[PDB]
Amino acid sequence: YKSHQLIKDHDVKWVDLRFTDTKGKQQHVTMPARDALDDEFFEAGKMFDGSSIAGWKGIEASDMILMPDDSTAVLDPFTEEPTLILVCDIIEPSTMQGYERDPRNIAKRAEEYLKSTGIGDTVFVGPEPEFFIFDEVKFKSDISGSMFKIFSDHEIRTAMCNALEEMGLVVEVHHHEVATAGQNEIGVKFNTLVAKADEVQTLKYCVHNVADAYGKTVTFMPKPLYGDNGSGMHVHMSISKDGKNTFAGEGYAGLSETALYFIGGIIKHGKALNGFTNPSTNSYKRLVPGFEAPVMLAYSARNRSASIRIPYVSSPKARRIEARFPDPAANPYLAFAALLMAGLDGIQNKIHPGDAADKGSLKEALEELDKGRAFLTKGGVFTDEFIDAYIELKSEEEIKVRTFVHPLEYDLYYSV
Amino acid sequence: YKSHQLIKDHDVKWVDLRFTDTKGKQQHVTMPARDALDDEFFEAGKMFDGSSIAGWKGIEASDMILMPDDSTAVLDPFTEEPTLILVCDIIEPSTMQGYERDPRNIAKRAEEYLKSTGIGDTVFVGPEPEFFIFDEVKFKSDISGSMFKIFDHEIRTAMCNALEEMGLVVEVHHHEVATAGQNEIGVKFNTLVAKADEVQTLKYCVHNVADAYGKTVTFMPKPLYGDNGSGMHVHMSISKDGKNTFAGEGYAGLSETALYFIGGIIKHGKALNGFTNPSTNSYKRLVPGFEAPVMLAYSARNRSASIRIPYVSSPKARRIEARFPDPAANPYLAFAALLMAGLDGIQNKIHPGDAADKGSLKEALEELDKGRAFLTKGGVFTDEFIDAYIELKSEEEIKVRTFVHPLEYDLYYSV
Amino acid sequence: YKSHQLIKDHDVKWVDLRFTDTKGKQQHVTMPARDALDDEFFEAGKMFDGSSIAGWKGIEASDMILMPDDSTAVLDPFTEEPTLILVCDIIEPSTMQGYERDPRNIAKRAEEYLKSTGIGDTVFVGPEPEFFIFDEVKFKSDISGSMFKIFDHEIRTAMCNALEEMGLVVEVHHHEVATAGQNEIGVKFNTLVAKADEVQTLKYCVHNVADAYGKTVTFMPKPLYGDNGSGMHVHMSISKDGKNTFAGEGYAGLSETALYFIGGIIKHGKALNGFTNPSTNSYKRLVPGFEAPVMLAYSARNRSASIRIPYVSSPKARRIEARFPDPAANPYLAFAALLMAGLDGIQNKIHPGDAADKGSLKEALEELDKGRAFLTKGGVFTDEFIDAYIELKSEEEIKVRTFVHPLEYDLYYSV
Repeated sequence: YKSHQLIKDHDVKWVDLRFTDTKGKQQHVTMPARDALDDEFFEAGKMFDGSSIAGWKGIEASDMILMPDDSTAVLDPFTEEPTLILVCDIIEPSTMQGYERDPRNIAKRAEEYLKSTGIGDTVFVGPEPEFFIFDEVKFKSDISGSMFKIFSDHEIRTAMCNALEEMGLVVEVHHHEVATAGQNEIGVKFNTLVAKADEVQTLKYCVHNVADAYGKTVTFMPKPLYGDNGSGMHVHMSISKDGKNTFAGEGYAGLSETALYFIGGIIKHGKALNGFTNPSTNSYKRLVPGFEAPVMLAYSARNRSASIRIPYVSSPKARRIEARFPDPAANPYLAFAALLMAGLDGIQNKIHPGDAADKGSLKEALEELDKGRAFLTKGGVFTDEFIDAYIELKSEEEIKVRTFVHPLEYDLYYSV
Repeated sequence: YKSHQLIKDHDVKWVDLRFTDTKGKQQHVTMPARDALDDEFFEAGKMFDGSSIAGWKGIEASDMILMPDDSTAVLDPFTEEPTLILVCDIIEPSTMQGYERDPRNIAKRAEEYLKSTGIGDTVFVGPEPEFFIFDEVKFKSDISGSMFKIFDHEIRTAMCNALEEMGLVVEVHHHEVATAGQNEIGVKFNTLVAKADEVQTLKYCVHNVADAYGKTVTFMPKPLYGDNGSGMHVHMSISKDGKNTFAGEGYAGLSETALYFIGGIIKHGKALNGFTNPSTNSYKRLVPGFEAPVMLAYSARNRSASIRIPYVSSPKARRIEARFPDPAANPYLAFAALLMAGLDGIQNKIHPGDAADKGSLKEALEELDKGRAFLTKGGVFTDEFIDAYIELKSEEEIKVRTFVHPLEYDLYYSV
Repeated sequence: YKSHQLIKDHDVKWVDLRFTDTKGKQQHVTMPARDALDDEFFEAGKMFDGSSIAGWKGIEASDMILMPDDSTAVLDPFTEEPTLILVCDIIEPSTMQGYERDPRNIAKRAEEYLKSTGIGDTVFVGPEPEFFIFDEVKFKSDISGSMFKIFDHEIRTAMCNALEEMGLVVEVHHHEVATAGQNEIGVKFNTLVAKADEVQTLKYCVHNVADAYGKTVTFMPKPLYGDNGSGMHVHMSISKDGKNTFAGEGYAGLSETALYFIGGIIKHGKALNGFTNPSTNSYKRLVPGFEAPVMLAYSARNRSASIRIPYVSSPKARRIEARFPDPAANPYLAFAALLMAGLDGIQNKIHPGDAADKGSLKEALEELDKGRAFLTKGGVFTDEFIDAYIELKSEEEIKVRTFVHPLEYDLYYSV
């Protein structure tokens, strides 16, 4: 196991286990390093009680065990004292199986389903999340009024890149001022589904910590400012079978019929996917015309308004599909799994996407998903027991947002 | 003796002797280390006068001797000068036995009673205390008005370091699992008396470190109205010659002995609140709508039950979990009362019934007054001590019930 | 109708209709006097919607009418414009009868029942309320804390003048009898319903005058911990055809009818607390060592008895004094309950026993729940009304009980 070498070499004192909840926050728990030396730590896990977490309320979650994944062990740079970071999974103490409501388990099941189907052997995915940097921000809500206010450089970007390197990510490019003041994006090398999903969390954590250390503030929300561009997360994806780029082929822009069926499935299930790729009321402020955001539910190689793009590449080895609509708020595991299952359904049904294009709301998306749930449960990757609770959470948030009264209403109607 | 060795190694100057009173506060005294070098110190104790203490008022307390327990000797981390720390018991100068009103003596007598009964050889118990951390707190009471007002790996790791230095075995450090400012620290379980001493030391260490960092820390069962309270789950089991007597076959692998234990605890539960929840604040926590238990029953899955059986990998780890106790309870007395209720259940083979599936301080005191029968069983408790304890606890109930509160002004001032 | 002549004499502009809710607060509405001139105003009342009021949340209360009582017409002293004040009763539009939950209707029904039973003819009642005067008061309750703080002939004469102008008959004015800030004004006795209305008018007058002079006045039973509370002594008597039926030969010159009345009151005292002490604050007053009574007995000299026989110079003035009630009680319901208890005592000839010589709101409510019998007797009270009242008071008690108070911080914060 990899953890033993690090512990012995750097006399680590504390071990920090981490895991993502349903909403996407990375909860963590600390313990001394004494009990991590024996292999029993990796052979039996540690006791845990997750009943208090939002998506896991119920009797079932009253007793659980955390199982570390030694593949992800690293050392913490920020802590003044040596500390070993590990990711973990949730295992049901009764059945020794991955918990139904665990997004990481769902992603692993999706990978296993693809492997069993045999259409390909692995899947490569790379996201491109943007973010915003500000000097100060305030917000408050109360039964007597609501307010939000915003107050607004190689050094900070270099520090961010250094921190990411020290984590162990392969940075490729850093952008700034590309579209509007305060917006930034850091490129990173692609990877397999689960590993990339894990890496996104580390990216967010390190960005937040560095921005705080420098006295600024950083936000990933889809649209913080009304009159400016939104923050997107494009997703590049491809499937590999024994080293062959299954998508690479002869046709429109060199896509194979397999890739075209993938696109067709994505198009067919696009409306339902918004429940996972845009799980916030803010997303649909971004998704509007007159801006860089995509509008038409179509695929293209040149049209900027299409939601699916075929990037140009020098070699067939690099042929990939690009989805534009997702947002940083989306949970990585669930978003990637939903996209993969939609594509696989399209491939299996050989749904022709049609001619290449040339020349909503959260409530609506949830309603569409509730009835379109058929394909997600295919193969036992997703389950209705989980989909229902997810829908309840998002519906509660939507109701809360919708019922409130907003300041613009006073301007529009107070005098009438 | 361990103390001789420690003093010789670290040229200690001062010795601190500590003991818990009836209310649950660690009183202590200090001496120069020069006198402790004589074995006569451990063979004869030191003169003491405890008549001033709340629960010991009377003729007897005017003359007592403190007997140190060398097994607990440790070194103080905080004191600038080297200091030794020891726990002590209270012995009557007339007849060399523990004073009737000493909770540690009561716990030791409970252990002896279990050993003599022979149902088992030893008992293992592990509590899970919980606490809140705040930045600033104010409160005041007077005839003219009353007021109260309330206002991060580094600090948690500092607490863990302090506990390790004092000699405990930390296992995990939770953080804001349920609500902001709530924390808990797991610790390796042990026997009854040792675990009680460990709980005392844990409280002392947490308070000292939180003060040193400029914060404040409290163990009150429910400091805030709108948030969850602070409980203390208690896991326990009985061992006989290395055999987990509770381990067996049946519901969740429980033995009939364990089931009778549950039945006894269920029967005597109402009386136990006088020891496990000895504060008016406890019954603010014990209400519906929160994580606190509500129904007096046992179940392995239903979290609303007051007794639970956590899953374990091996029968060797079979234990029983009680939910209702609170941090305010005196460790010695609470553990002794729970053990006695379980032992009575076993003795009378009281069947607990089907597993569940799908009050006030004055009331608790009244119930205890009538249910005192089992506690005095075997002579571990005495009616004299029970009466003194009930009388002492009555004052706080009366004072709280008779005082006027600000909410009343809001509700009735304009009427 | 007296309203016509009053309006013609003083060119009144507005008429203010007033009524009382279940909790005892006086709600009111206003309208132009132009409308009230025609008799149809008195014949048909005016449409009203009481659905929002606490005790009348039932669906039926969504459509009601107000019947003004010409007997209560008066002119408002305070208003700059001429204003005419009237009291009103709640009538069910469908049945043209008094609404089941109107305290004034309940009192009228009790009077009618007494008259029909033939035991007597009329009841004379004199209450003796008290109040406290302060310079300033502040109070606040929030998730983050709680707080409450408290900080001569002119004013007393002004209050007397205001009462006289509104038409009451002042008798005596006591100030600082035993403690600073406590005052009482005596007023002539009268019949039940009229006296009940007079009490509301007196409260309104006192509040308005205190506000005008810039101080604050409260009727709450117990505002300060270390000082005597405020209570309502109720003198009561029954007259039949001009004869004081209570006068007679016996202990302190009472008749057997009066003795049976007292016996009934003593027997049903526990249930009466639900109406004579409907506030948690009252049970802070009801404690030993202060002005409040303790023993549930009757005596002519023992001050601790809850029932007293005042010494009088003539049989005509023979009366019974009840000491336990408090100002927070709703006058209509309190008087009706006392009358019903006394009537039951007389009807069952319950002997009170020898004269004495030489709880909580929860308990009171649960006891009233069982004591429905003697109240529902005669049909004056209704089980639906009793259930709604108990629901309101229980909700209030729960709110008060399930809360944290500053005294708890001083007691248990470090524990």
